[PDB]
Amino acid sequence: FDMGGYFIINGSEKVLIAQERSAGNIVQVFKKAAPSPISHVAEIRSALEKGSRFISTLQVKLYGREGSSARTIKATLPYIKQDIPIVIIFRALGIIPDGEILEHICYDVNDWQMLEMLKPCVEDGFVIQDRETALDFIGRRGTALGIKKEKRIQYAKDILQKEFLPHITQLEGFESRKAFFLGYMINRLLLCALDRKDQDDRDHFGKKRLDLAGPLLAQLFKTLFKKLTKDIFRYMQRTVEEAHDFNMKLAINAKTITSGLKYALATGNWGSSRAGVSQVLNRYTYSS
Amino acid sequence: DESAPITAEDSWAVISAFFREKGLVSQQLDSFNQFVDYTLQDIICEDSTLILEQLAQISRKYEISFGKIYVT
Amino acid sequence: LPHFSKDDYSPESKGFVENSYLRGLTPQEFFFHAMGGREGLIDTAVKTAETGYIQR
Amino acid sequence: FIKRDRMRRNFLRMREYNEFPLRAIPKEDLENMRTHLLKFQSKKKINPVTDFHLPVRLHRKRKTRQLKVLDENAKKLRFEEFYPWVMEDFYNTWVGSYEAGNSDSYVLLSVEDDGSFTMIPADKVYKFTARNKYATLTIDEAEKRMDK
Amino acid sequence: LEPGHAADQEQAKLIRSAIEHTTLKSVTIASEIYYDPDPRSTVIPEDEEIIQLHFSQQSPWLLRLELDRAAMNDKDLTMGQVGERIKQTFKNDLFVIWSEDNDEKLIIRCRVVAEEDHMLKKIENTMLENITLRGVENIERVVMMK
Amino acid sequence: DGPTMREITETIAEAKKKVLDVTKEAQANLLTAKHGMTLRESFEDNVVRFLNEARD
Amino acid sequence: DLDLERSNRQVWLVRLPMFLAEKWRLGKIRINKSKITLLLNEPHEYDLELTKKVVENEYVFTEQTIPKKTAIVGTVCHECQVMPYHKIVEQRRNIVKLNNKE
Amino acid sequence: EGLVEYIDAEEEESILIAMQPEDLEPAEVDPAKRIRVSHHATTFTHCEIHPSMILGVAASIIPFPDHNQSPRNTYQSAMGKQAMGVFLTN
Amino acid sequence: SLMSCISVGTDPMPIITFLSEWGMEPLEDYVPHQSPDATRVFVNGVWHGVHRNPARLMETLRTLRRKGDINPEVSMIRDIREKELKIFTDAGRVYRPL
Amino acid sequence: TTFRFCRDCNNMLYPREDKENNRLLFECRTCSYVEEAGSPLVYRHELITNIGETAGVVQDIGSDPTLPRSDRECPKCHSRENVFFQSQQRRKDTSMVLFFVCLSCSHIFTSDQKNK
Ligand SMILES: [Zn+2]
Ligand SMILES: [Zn+2]
Repeated sequence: FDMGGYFIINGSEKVLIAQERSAGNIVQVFKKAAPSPISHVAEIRSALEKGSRFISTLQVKLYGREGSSARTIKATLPYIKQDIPIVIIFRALGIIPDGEILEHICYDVNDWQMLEMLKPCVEDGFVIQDRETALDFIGRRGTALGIKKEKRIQYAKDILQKEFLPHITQLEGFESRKAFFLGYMINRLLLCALDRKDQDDRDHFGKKRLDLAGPLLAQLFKTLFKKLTKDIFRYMQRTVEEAHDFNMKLAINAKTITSGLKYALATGNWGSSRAGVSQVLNRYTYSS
Repeated sequence: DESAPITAEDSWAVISAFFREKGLVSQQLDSFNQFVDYTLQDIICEDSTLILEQLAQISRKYEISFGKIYVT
Repeated sequence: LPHFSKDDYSPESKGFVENSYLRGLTPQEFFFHAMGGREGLIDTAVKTAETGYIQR
Repeated sequence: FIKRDRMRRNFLRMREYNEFPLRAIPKEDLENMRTHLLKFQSKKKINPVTDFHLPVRLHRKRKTRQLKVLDENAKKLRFEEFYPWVMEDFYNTWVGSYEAGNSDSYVLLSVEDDGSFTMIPADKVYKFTARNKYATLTIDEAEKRMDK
Repeated sequence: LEPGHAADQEQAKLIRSAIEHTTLKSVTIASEIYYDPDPRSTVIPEDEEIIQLHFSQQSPWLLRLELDRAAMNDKDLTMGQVGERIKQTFKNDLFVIWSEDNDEKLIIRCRVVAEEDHMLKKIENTMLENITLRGVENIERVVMMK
Repeated sequence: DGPTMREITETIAEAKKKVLDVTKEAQANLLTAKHGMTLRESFEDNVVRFLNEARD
Repeated sequence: DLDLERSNRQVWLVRLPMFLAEKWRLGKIRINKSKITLLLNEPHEYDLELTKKVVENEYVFTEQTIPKKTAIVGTVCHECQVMPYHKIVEQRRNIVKLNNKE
Repeated sequence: EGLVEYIDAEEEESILIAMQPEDLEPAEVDPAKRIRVSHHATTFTHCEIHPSMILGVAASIIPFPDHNQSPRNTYQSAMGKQAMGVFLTN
Repeated sequence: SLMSCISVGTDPMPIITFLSEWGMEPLEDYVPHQSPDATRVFVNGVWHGVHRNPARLMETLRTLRRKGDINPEVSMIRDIREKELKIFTDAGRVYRPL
Repeated sequence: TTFRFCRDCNNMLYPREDKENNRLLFECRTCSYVEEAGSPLVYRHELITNIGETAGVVQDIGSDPTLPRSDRECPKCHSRENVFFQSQQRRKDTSMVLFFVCLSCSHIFTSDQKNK
């Protein structure tokens, strides 16, 4: 009758309680009932399926309250300080004309309201009309470690090809696809601003993801493996730099993985980030 | 006949055929087994290659990479 | 619930429990009754947690 | 109204056309030239190269022992060729960019004088954009003009 | 209320109509801007009737708007007293016309002494938000209770 | 008793007919809400009032 | 020294299925006057759809600041797409969904 | 053989589930039984295996929880995790 | 609940490969003026392209989903009003048999 | 409100007043493309919005199993097989007037007896 499904550390039956977190790679929109100039926020936590565990999150903000005019749209970018308008980003993605921008954002020519609310963004997008001036604009706005302009325009382009939207892919040439997806997010933001769709619910259980031993030990074993590789390479550089003999017993250590897995599955912490994950098994009865 | 509609009580049988297959605590066993099967090879293979760059004055290099992991 | 139709404003589908505790309750009513019970417990817990601070 | 637990005894007691051939061009011409595609982004329907006038020109514009990261092949060869080409006269400008995704499966059926066709596998595909129609810009002048 | 004017609904309707905040945007169905260069003559064939009556150097750009008659009823208003309010708001820089209550379509038109459109659009915001037709500030939804 | 159970069934049934009638009049846009609330608020107040009246 | 050879040549672009495309990495097209097919060598016949009738602003060039030898081929004449014993191809398409790892 | 399918909370938004099979699927009373709904809906795509499965492990020990109020089911579900018994034989 | 389980995650590559064989137009070739009534296809939130026939395609994916080819843990939704078709094959989702 | 775009430039056409002939025009400030005006209208705000209530109507709306079924006949084809749903415009002051969608001619006829 022993159901199993637990671990044994130091003679103690430890159980990894299922954790709960939110999902990613889904466009979300929310309202702001505060006196902040932002009325609606279009958040989207982008991350790859396996590896690195990305935390970068894109945000498309809509400025200007209801009733007042000149309601522009500005979306933030990672590693870039101030926010950048959506149309300027469209110029940095290779799309120069504005009719194509309105063709990517709004997919219905009959609707005049969304296109009407696009006007101020088409004005600021009239101020900056070139793709090269847009790449130099994002190069001059955020990340000032490039110093040289010739390396900050190509560096900004590499940001738009790699860090910008980590999902889908990170190769060069996928700017058209990301332009269509960006216009889709703007279509969801403005479409939520026209009171045609309610605020995105976060209590929907389908948008929630649980984590058992699989994901937890994936993060843990991932970080521990990275530390192991880094330490092994440290021993390599010490060996070639100090000019001595090499040994396989001093390069690859086992107490990093043993102490990491044994310590994480032994204590409540999973490294305070996370606590209370591992609990002693309650043997009061069978239903307990 | 064999093509007759089922009843309410009959459904219980189905539930039995469920718990005989899964068990009351099958999610932890399936997730952990999938972790041991695929997650180990994925983590080992996703970032196994590390190289040391050696300089001399002729350039030199060294490399260490991890392959198929083995569990006991 | 995914067991009724869309745009249904009938009282039975909106939370009315026409059955009694003597003859049992239907699932779509026992679920709402569970929601009301959990809401009662949470409300009592918050009222006590604030009642202590007010008392101090 | 009771749980039926005697199911073991119950179950134990109950149980006109025109045909034209295709040919593959010898691989010598494929080793000599690489076939790329052209796509314009100026909305104007016509825009032939004859109306592009002449001369048409398409040209591409101390530390101790340490650590390196790594990288692969095809991605490196595509990364080193980061100079896009341009076609001009001596004025109209067209600057193309890579498409990448439209590689996959693309076969060319070049029609010769006869009814037969010559099939050539497409190497890459590029999107040409008509550049410098209005002729204006500014850089710092626009950075100071956008601060009003 | 006062003991002398108790158990009276009309008096309470006057008090409610004297304190409940009302704005020009409340009564506004929609607004639209027109290019009409000649100050007196109007291209619009309908409004010609208004042109015939309310008339008997200025901006070529026209600002026009339409009100809900039901809003003119629920919140008791007069096209006249409204035009009075705007005239005593912007004073003489903005010429004003307003349609009659008899008109089945409530119309209001206004003009001024770069492009004129942007100026008009500013004035639109001022009209909708910054004009209070009647009632003191921060009073809403006055409920009669016995 | 039996007759009391039938009187309860008819009591609830009459309230169900009332909620169906107010529901049809609300779907036909023939009911104007009072001052201070909207159509949905007045409709929910009428339905909840009828259901609580039948339960009482 | 870029020179346009002709551009008068008319080329048709084709989006082929993966097995036949990787096989091409000869047949006889039968033009039926608005429906055209393809009789490969033993083997299948393939109807090719007129994907895009008008296909302007699209051309084809070849290659033999760093200027290189550039030659112009011909204009794109029609956008096309090859459409497809089909049960064996359907079974192979169901069979490709069986990839596993050790 | 295509006779049973898993459904999460996302797909549940686009399906119509029936409670009892032989009570809501076919098309058409003692006063001791409870009053149920009707079968006016036709586009039933899925059907519930059994409603009693919506409860957890602790609530499953409760006898006739329908006739009992919810907070008592919660209190009993909390007391079921500390009663004396026999957990294993070893 | 007694019959609730947690998904484990599969591979979205065979599905994406299988969609393009029935005429799924890639995203970079999309024109809203030439195909306004095209249904967008979403795989784990990634917009790979659209399709001008979601009925037969959805019927095919459902019939192949019930036969056991596709892992039953994958949950596919077709929002009509939103004109979308979400495909979820990620680990962490809680499902139940019906 | 329903503005046009420039040729080649494809930029929006800002309104330009013609003081010589005293008539409205549409310009592009990037280039020298100015076309005439076919209407004096330029801007329309439209405060009280009533559109969007019947949003999201598709040709395949009759195959939705989640949607209900009614027996009321169509005023056009007289078909008692139809699918009804309320307004799609989500707002507090949105009325609950039903929208009937016939499953034969695809006509959208409402149930409002006051205003039709
Ligand atoms: Zn222009
Ligand atoms: Zn009809």
